Amino acid sequence: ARNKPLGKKLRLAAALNSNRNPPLWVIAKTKRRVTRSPARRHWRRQKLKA
Amino acid sequence: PKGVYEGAGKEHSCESFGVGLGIARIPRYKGHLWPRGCFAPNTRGGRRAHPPRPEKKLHEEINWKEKNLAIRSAIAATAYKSWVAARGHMVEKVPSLPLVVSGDAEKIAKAKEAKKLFEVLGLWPDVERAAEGVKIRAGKGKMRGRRYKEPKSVLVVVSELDVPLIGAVRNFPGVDVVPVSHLNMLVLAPGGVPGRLTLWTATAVERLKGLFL
Amino acid sequence: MIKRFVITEKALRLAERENKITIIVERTATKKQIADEVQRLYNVKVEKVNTLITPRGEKKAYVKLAEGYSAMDLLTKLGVL
Amino acid sequence: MIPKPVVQVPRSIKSGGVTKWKEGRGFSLGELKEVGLNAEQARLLGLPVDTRRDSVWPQNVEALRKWLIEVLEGKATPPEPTLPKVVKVKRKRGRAFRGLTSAGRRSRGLISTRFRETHNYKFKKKAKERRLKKRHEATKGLGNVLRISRIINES
Amino acid sequence: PFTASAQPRKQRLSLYAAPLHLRRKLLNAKLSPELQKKLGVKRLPVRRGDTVLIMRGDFKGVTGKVVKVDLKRVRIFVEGATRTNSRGQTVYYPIHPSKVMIVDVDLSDKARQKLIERRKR
Amino acid sequence: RVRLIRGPFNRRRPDSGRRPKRMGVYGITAWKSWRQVAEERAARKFPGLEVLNSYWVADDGIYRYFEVILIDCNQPTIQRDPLYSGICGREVPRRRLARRLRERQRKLIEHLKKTLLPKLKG
RNA sequence: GGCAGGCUUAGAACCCGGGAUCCCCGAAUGGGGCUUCCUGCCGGGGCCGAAUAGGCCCCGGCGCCCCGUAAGGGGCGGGAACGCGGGGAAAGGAAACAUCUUAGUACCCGCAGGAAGGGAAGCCAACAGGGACCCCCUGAGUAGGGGCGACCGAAAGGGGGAUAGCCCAAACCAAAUCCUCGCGGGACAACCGUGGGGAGAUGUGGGGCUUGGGCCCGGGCAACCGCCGGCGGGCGGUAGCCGAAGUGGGCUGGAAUGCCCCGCCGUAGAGGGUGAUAGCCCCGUAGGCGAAACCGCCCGUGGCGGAGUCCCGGGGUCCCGGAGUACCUCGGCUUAGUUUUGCCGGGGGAACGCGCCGGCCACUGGCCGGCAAGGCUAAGCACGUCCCGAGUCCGAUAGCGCACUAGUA
RNA sequence: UCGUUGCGGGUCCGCUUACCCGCCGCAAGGCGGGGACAGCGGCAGGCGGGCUGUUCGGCUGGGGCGGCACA
Ligand SMILES: [Mg+2]
Ligand SMILES: [Mg+2]
Ligand SMILES: [Mg+2]
Ligand SMILES: [Mg+2]
Ligand SMILES: [Mg+2]
Ligand SMILES: [Mg+2]
Ligand SMILES: [Mg+2]
Ligand SMILES: [Mg+2]
Ligand SMILES: [Mg+2]
Ligand SMILES: [Mg+2]
Ligand SMILES: [Mg+2]
Ligand SMILES: [Mg+2]
Ligand SMILES: [Mg+2]
Ligand SMILES: [Mg+2]
Ligand SMILES: [Mg+2]
Ligand SMILES: [Mg+2]
Ligand SMILES: [Mg+2]
Ligand SMILES: [Mg+2]
Ligand SMILES: [Mg+2]
Ligand SMILES: [Mg+2]
Ligand SMILES: [Mg+2]
Ligand SMILES: [Mg+2]
Ligand SMILES: [Mg+2]
Ligand SMILES: [Mg+2]
Ligand SMILES: [Mg+2]
Ligand SMILES: [Mg+2]
Ligand SMILES: [Mg+2]
Repeated sequence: ARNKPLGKKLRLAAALNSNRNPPLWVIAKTKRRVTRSPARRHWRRQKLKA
Repeated sequence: PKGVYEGAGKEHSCESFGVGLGIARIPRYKGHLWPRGCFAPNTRGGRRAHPPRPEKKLHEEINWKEKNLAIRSAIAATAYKSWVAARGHMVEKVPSLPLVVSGDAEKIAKAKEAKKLFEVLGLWPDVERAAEGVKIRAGKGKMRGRRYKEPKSVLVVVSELDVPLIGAVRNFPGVDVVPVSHLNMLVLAPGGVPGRLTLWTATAVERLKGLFL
Repeated sequence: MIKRFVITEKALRLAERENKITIIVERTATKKQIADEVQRLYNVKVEKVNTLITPRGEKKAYVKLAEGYSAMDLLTKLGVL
Repeated sequence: MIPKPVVQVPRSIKSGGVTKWKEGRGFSLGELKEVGLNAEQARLLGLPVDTRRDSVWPQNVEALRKWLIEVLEGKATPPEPTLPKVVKVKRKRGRAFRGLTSAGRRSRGLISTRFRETHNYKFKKKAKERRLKKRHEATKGLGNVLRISRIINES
Repeated sequence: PFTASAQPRKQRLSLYAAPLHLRRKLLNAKLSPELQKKLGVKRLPVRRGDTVLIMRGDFKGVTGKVVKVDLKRVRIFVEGATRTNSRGQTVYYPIHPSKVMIVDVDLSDKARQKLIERRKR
Repeated sequence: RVRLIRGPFNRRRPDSGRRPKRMGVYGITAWKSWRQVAEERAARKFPGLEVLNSYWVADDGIYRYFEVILIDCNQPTIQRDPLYSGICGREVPRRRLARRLRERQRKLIEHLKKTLLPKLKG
């Protein structure tokens, strides 16, 4: 929406900050054991209930 | 006592969805996993049909008089080389059976001196049989703290508790030591088989005359 | 209250052409507090403060310095450039 | 060794005259009087005192006299006095809401009858037996299974 | 402080979950007979700068200085117990401390001398 | 003083399936007396106070009147009262009672040595 | 298990004890809250500004209901299960079904503690005697209830765990009383001295508690009862330290803990690790030692207050001894409780120690047992979020839903 | 019908203060009407598919109707 309340906006900000895979050096550090993040999502598929 | 968790495999939200859907009428997950089977013993993640119960009676009770008759029977078997050898002990070097040593032996305090006593009574070969016979047992018992299976060698019977000889012999492989009033079927017939290589002290034999009768 | 400076391509262009410094501050800072902090820390005069909250939840202030103080000179003095 | 009082088991009509002895709650005031003590002094010596009991048994008197002589000659050590040694009263919260006032005690039946015969006690007692499957609650309908089986096997 | 339980699962959990101050105890190595009479103690935790003799493995019989200790892995690196990777670099074999014997002691640390007096007694 | 409406409690007629024994309304009362209900309502008006006791005062056609005694367990006057301390709490260290009892026992034995031991042995 | 750069012998990391910091929402408590954010008043402070105006910002106070003279103080929310009071089913069973059962269960509402509740004879018994209570074993599926069907179901008594007994009111005395604050003293206390304020004759306090008491007379200290928790000592918990004996020769092997030969310890051969299977390589084990700090328990000693309240004897025949209670009746829930269980509601409703209550239908007489309608009470018993130990338990489709960035995606 | 239910006079009359109804008032209380009625609670009888639980048997040249070949 165009007209957002700040509280909702800050929950959207948190989801934006967490939506990313582990860095490449983490994959190296863990010998490829850690390659995915549970916070990884796509805006079209996994919907936030914000 | 052993058992499973009372709610194991029974706490998912599941229901049978009836006939007419082309699938078997076992209970299934209600939510997003829907068709996935649930609860029934034949389903993955289902309950165990007949698990162990902690209330199961494991103890086989025995009458006191009958238990004491068996203890006397097991004691008598320690006097026969045929029974002792058949149980698996080394009895070639033992001068006689029952093996009675003087009550002075109860003052021995060091394992080193008790070792000398065992050697001069011809008992050390049986202790060596137990030392060499310790093996790593086959199967899941290794995971549960039962890695080693050890043979039994000598039962030492002393007159009373807290004599020095108890501590001097209890570290030998396969050796058990008890005061005479503590004699029991666990030390007198390992495996449920009579005839245990036993070293009695003279004072223990005297005290025996008023016990288990 | 100041967390860092913004030294992006847009921020540097606003420094040279409009005498503005761009800073990230605590999200609860107001325009009054931002102007006071900049004047106290850096001994400049603030003409006006424009603020926004970024989509990542950080408060950004475009701080326009008065007409006797250089935004480019202040960034150089601070050593953030 | 501090003596224990010996009292007689009440002789019921059902017994038909057979009697036995048992250990009593405490020595009676009559027994203590024969050895020159009151309830307070006897309790200070570690003796169990029962001021409710009326009987006086000579065997109790004899045991008291023997042990008192040992104590008063320094041969026996009396145990700690049979009087309260701690005072532990907790602050009470919500007495009215938990039925602990006099009105609650009346409705619970505690004014008219014993605790064991109140209805809430019966509810809790039977709930425990069924939860643990203890005694007669291991088998539901036990009485009727026994009754029918006795008829068939004793016909 | 390392479990007293006889259960292997609890013995192993103690070992893998031990905090750093407990992992130091796993660094103990036997002193050579010469050092035993000079210092009066039988064991000391291996320390960087000590000189050890390797008693087991491919580098058995090799004497060298300890160059690095890893408390997390409970391994030590010893000069001489090395090899080269395919790129030609020199890398160290991680040796368990229970497989080496200390033949020279680094005593430049005052705090280490306190440990010796405690064990000499 | 608490005023409340007398009569039976407000038993509800069930609105779903019941066997006939469980469908009645008239004559079914609560296992609580109105006196306990009065004490509980008083306690809600004085949060943190403890109800000590209550008694009946009067009846009329619709109401019943009770008076409820409440005590403040935080007040120094209340705390030391021998009856109110049973509600507000009381602690006596074991070192006080046991020491006093041990002394009394020791002095009694000495007294009984003089005045009783001859009579026992006589 | 990466790339950098640092920290640390001026003692880090790590572990244990004690502190500091601790955003917003949250009982949430200035007021709102359709967005975990917004906003008011008052007091103080800062800034913009020519300004002392005006505006903006920061900090603190401002919930409801109560106790208290006031100063001040209390309740609120949470916790895996366990505990107390109340409300309260049906499915199923009875081979149908309604009384009944299921079950005072599920669940709901309220309220506590580390346990709760119970507890000190208006008891039980039967002319013989037990002697507060709870919990365990038994009595016993007995008595008894019940479409006398299904089914339900005690108690006394016996054996144990553990043991502990007291107070308020009243008789009699009549302000001798309690609380709070200031000042001086007093182990940082209780308390003493003095002054002010509050409570108090609608009775503070003394006395009194079945071995009834009050009241009168005499004799005696082993009086009795209570408040404070300072000082010394000991033990225990919350990190740890010490702890025997091969890394000996040969063989196989990438590597030995394996095989052959030779030694050694043992109060220690519980168990684990280590390049394959280790009593002696290492951790540990038997066994022993240990705390600046915090916490707990025990012992000795110390400080103080009261109206003799304590013990024994005599005298009494005077005074006190708990009300919508006991009890009757009607309706209803419940109970084994049955013409006889408990309670709630409607109506009626005592007596007073020369009295009242109980002894399986009511009443009468005898005998026996007691004193309701006020309050407290350790120990011995329930539970498992948590800590420790154990295991004929399972071994990655098993075992908890979860051995893993699972109550996660 | 029991209670609420009181006060005067000879079952009847009256009264108001209970209680009920309305107006005014922030509250205090006032005004008017009714009035020991009504209303309300308990108990009892009647009406009561408004609502709750259930039963609606068997044999049978399929079931049903019949019959009772159900004693
Ligand atoms: Mg979409
Ligand atoms: Mg499973
Ligand atoms: Mg079997
Ligand atoms: Mg296999
Ligand atoms: Mg804006
Ligand atoms: Mg039953
Ligand atoms: Mg039903
Ligand atoms: Mg708020
Ligand atoms: Mg609470
Ligand atoms: Mg069922
Ligand atoms: Mg049925
Ligand atoms: Mg049916
Ligand atoms: Mg308790
Ligand atoms: Mg309690
Ligand atoms: Mg029942
Ligand atoms: Mg008084
Ligand atoms: Mg050690
Ligand atoms: Mg060792
Ligand atoms: Mg009375
Ligand atoms: Mg699984
Ligand atoms: Mg597999
Ligand atoms: Mg009427
Ligand atoms: Mg009516
Ligand atoms: Mg119908
Ligand atoms: Mg029919
Ligand atoms: Mg038919
Ligand atoms: Mg027909």
